[PDB]
Amino acid sequence: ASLVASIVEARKKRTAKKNITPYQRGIIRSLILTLDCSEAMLEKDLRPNRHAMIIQYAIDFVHEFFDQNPISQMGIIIMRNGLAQLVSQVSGNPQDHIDALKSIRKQEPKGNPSLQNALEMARGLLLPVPAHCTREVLIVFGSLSTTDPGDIHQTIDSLVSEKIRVKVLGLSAQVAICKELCKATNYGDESFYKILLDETHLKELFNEAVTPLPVNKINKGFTLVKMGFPTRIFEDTPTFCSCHSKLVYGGYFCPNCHSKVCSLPTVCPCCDLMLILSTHLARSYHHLMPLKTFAEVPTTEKFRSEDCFSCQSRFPILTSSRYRCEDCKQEFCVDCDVFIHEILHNCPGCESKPV
Amino acid sequence: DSLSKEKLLTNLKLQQSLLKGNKVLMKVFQETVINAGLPPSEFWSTRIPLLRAFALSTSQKVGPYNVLSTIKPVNKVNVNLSREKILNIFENYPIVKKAYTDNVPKNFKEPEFWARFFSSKLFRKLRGEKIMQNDRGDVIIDRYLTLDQEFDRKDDDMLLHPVKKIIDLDGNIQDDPVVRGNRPDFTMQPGVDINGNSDGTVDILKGMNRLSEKMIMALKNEYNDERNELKIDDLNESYKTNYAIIHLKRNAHEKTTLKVSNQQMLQQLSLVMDNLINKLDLNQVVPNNEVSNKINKRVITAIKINAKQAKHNLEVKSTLPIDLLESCRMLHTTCCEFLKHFYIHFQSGEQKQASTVKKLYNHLKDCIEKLNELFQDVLNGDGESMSNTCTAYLKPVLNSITLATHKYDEYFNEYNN
Amino acid sequence: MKFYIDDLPVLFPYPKIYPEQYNYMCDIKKTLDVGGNSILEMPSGTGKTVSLLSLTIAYQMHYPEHRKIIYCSRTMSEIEKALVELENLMDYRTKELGYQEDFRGLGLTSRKNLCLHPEVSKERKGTVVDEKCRRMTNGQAKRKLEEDPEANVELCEYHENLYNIEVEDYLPKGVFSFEKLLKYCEEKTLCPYFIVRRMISLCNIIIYSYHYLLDPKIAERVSNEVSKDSIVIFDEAHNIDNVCIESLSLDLTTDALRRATRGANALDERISEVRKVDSQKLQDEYEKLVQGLHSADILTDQEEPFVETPVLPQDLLTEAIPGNIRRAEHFVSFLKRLIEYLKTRMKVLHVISETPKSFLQHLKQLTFIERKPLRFCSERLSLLVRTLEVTEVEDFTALKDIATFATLISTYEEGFLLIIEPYEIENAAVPNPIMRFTCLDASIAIKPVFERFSSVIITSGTISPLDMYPRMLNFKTVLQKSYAMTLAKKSFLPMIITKGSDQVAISSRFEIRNDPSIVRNYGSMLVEFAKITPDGMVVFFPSYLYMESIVSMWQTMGILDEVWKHKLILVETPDAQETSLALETYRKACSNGRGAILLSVARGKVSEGIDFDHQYGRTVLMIGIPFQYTESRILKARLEFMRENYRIRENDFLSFDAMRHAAQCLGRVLRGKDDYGVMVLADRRFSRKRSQLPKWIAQGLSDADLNLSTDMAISNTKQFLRTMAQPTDPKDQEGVSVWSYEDLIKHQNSRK
Ligand code: SF4
Ligand SMILES: [Zn+2]
Ligand SMILES: [Zn+2]
Ligand SMILES: [Zn+2]
Ligand SMILES: [Zn+2]
Repeated sequence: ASLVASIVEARKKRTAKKNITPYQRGIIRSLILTLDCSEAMLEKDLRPNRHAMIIQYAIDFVHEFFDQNPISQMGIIIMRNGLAQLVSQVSGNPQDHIDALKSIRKQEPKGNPSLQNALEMARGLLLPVPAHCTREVLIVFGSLSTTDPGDIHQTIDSLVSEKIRVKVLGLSAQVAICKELCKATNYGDESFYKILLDETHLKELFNEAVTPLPVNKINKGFTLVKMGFPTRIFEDTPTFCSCHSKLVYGGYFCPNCHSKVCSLPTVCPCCDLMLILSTHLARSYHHLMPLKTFAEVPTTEKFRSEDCFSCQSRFPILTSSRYRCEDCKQEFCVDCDVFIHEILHNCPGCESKPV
Repeated sequence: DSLSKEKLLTNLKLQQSLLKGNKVLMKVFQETVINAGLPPSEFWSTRIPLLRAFALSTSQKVGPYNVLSTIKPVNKVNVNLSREKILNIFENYPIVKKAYTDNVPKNFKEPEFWARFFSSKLFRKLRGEKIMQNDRGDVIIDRYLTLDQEFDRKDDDMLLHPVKKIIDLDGNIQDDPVVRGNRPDFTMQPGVDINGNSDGTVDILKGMNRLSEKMIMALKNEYNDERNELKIDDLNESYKTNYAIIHLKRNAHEKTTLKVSNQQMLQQLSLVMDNLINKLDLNQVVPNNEVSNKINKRVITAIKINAKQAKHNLEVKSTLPIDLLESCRMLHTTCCEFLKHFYIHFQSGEQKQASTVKKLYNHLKDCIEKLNELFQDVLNGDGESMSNTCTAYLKPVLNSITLATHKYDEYFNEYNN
Repeated sequence: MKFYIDDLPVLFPYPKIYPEQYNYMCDIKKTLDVGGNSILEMPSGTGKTVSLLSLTIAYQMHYPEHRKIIYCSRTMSEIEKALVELENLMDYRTKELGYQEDFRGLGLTSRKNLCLHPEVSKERKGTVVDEKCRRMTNGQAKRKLEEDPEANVELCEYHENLYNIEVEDYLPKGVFSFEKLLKYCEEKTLCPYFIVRRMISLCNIIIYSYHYLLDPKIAERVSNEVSKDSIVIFDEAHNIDNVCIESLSLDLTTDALRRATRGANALDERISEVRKVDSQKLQDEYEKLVQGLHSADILTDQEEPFVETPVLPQDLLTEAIPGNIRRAEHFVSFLKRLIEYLKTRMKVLHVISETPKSFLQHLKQLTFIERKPLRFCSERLSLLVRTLEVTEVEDFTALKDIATFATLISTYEEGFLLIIEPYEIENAAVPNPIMRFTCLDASIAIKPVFERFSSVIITSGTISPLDMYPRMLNFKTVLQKSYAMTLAKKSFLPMIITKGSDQVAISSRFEIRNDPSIVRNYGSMLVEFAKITPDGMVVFFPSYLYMESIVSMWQTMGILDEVWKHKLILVETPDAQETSLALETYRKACSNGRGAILLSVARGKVSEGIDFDHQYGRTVLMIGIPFQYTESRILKARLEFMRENYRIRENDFLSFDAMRHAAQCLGRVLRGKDDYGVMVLADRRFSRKRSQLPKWIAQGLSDADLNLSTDMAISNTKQFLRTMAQPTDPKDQEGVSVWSYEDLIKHQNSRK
């Protein structure tokens, strides 16, 4: 009954994932990572520490977000001891955020939260943000209480007026205020306020939260952006960079002012334009067209092939692990189907199928 | 509020404080504003988000909390006196603020002062402790007891207001107030002695309650509907993701600035199958060591240039003296600041900024002459051997400077002439 | 959703419905078609009232009898919530029909809740509000002002506008909420008290309290204009025996006799003044008593009797006033020597429990005071106050108690006992003595409801079991059963904690209540729920003095001071104004998410109608068995009383009544099929009370949960909050707990 339980849990997951839709999602993103050094995250119920696995899983999320969404920029606000602090603003450089993260790892967490203070200066950080740059904040919380200098509801209505969507990730259980926050922040939706059960589910929440979020018709931002690629020149001399003024052997040229920069994807510092490559736009076409799930055929029918169409391995008999792409009508194994849906972004059976 | 770009430019004392905090921003400020003569208004106009970040850092305060419940005295008790805790107590309790404001400068000093404040009856009374009449306290602070009681009645008066109807239990108790039944037991009356005087647990409950409404009014500061809250969405339609889908149309245009036949490919396929089924020879593939020699010549021609590049595949070590090195660094940095302001000027697209473009172009011409006389000075003081390094190093920024001059001249002849 | 039951078009404002509500409506329809009585125990996590309202409105509009429907409720808050529910229903049905149908149905409350005159309303006591409203709106004020415009006994503008306009033109047709009608009557300067006193015959349905049903002073006044053949429905009247007893049980103080002497002396001095101005009014009163005219005969309908009816209207006398008290001076001297008898019977030394017959026999033995003048004294005093025009009745208001007691004891002798004790306050510096009256049968006041209405329909939430209620009330139902919910998965979590995490047995008995080791255990539990409470948590105890004692020593030793950092705390204040403001602060605290902790009595004001849901209803503690205090003579007499009559066991009843109070308190968590919580119970003796528990409550209770401790209780609450910290598939409850209309049709076809 182990395979039957695995099949019915995969059915429940498939019922959750039936809504495969090509929604327009948040691409030009601006992120704030609210963190807390409070005394609640000192508890050794988590091994070695709540704050420990916060530090390492935050480093992993920083890497995953800079990979999956390179063109976006993400900031870090730390809550500690009655007043929140800023250690990293929004940047295309992960290195500064990683260095701040390991500085927080070196230091001790202690304090008590002021979520209104964190939201207020997060509001000020997102104040000079363009309209196409979507404003999103991620929230972690290890407690059940927060004292705040003033009322939270004016802050709530003001941030709703600032057109923001926010996910909140609590430690213990659901809190009614954070549920209301995700409700009013996310147009009545309360799927944005989720609580973990263990570290495996916690990491799964991180891997979900790297992904972009679909955007509504009513908050329409249909416009154009003035984009331009830089040109890499493998130069023969140590040469000054525009930003840090240090002598670099090779690098890029600006498409307009011909200045060089250390890294991509970054704006120009001089003529002030976003300079990316085809990789960064190429990173999210599998968001732009998704990959619909593949028809796991039953063992009752006769099959076109009794071995895998892709990895070329023979199919088993009690259950039929022959998973058929509806866009290609070729059955694949469970291993190849899971790997293609998690990594690959084209069906080779659909490459075989002529159109 | 004071959140506009005008107000951020107006806060000159905040600009002074942040400038005094930073160091390279000071050095940039003297070189631009003091040495070159840059007006402050457009010095800080390129730094408005940084000004805003500093303004938010300075302009924030913390949540109120009960100082008394948290702080314990721990035999003279040791105290970790924090001025932040002192002001926490002050704007927590204006009675304590008023007791402070007439005692330090007039009656007694600060340490004897806070010694009396820890000694006082009102200390342990307003603290989470019922006041004991055995305690001597501080007789000077005992004059503040009826003043704080007046404050209690005044705060109760301003706090008292008509109550929301559905929540109000006074409507329940006044629904039939003419009931003459029997009173409840000793259980339901409050804790009193044999003389009828209470223990005061209702009084301390009133005090902690009044602390909670002070928190409510601190939230409720300067800084119909029943139908919706009685409506139930449990048996209603869930929220629909009204997100727009995207569809693609794809037609890539080809680039802007001989054909074999089916018979030809069939006969070559026939020939190559004939050769394949005919024979494969192992040692025929070895080149003749002269065509292989030209292969080696081409390979080593690639290797020489590519490994010469790979010889040059904190910054690099420099033969410049540190004074000249820093002087060319800061002149490069301020000329970059000029050119970014020039892109602000040119990309503005306004006739209003014409005199600004003119005067700044004069400043850039002065920067050009500064660079030329700089290169002349390094030439005559060093025999050009590293002044070549200085000129080649500062070459791309002056190249973009010349690009800006040529753009200004060409556009000037386009619109004027 | 408009569907069909067997003969009636039935509408529902929601696209979905629950089978328990559906079958409950079906059994209600069966009871309506058969006539008579029924007792049904509903599952308190089911939305009931909107289904009730839909069925009653449909029944009234379609059934050609069109019988009036009498809702019978407890609290004005419950009345207002029912008004909101019905207004939602009629808005839905108006939108469905495309038009509003003609209907009126409203609530009922006091002048203190209804005096829109801003000056008369400002008095704190509703007795004073009613007295001043009498003094300037009673029609005597109007006659004085009409006779002399200089006679400055004014009239309420809100009162006079109701005679400027017509009674049917008081409101447009429809249903008005209380705030809505208050806004209307403020706009048009109208008195809603006299409006709703004139709407009793005019509304199609009615909802009000139980006091205006039971107490005869306010019972027959409502009961005149209502139809004989109306539909009667109750709500949560499991504690109606207490209300019936307290409507007919009275005590006496030394203050009462002192105030009686002072009022009698000032009344006789005013009688001397009245006889020296004009004896014509008193002679007219005396000859009208010769003829035998009563208070209703002499007084008009607007003016009301001064001594309102202590006995049932079925127990009133119709003959003439006797000649012993027919003269005003003779009646006053008779009352003075009655006060002399009450004073000389007041000064007893020990506890006496005598019959009304024994009191009347000793009365006739010592003095010459008789039963028929003691019945007629209330009418005689009311007529004397009306004739004498003694409007400053501040000294005179105490004699209402004496006339009330005299007419009560001279009408009632069986099912009642007169208790005489030397300790008004047992724990006092001096023994004030007391005479006590006891109502022993609660069926007496609901008897005229039974013989007045056939369709008397009875329901409550946690009434378990059913059989002792036709014992305590001399009635029977044609059918009765109970209902438990067919919920998808369990979301209320009941367990019985008989021991702390230290495995120490726990109880709240009135002797061992001050046991500091068990107290330290209790606060270890308090600490562990204070650390984990997300939104809200409530603890009850059997007795408020014991609450104040334990919380006093708790604050003394500082565990309250250290748990201050987690949430807030509120306790049931003696003033319900401060309690209302406390509830407002708790509502705002759960709104902003700080949250607070609540303390109130199982027999307290919070325990009788206050609702808590989805952050307010999250978990509720009961510590020990909520017993009534044991050494109450009224309690022991009632215990003996119901055993000799209906063979009701004493300790079994006491346990059952404590479980009734506990279940009523613990039913304030769950509203629909969406709320959740953990139900935590703290006593050793709770384990043998599954039979006394309601069916659905004990259904979620496990036999392994009958004996649990604090550690695995803490564990099970943690796995609970992880369980419903996650979403659920709708298809798991799409047709088994929640139904569509098509699911209802499919179940109908499955049954047939
Ligand atoms: S008529 Fe109504 S508003 Fe006027 S005094 Fe009487 S109760 Fe108050
Ligand atoms: Zn650089
Ligand atoms: Zn550029
Ligand atoms: Zn495969
Ligand atoms: Zn495919």
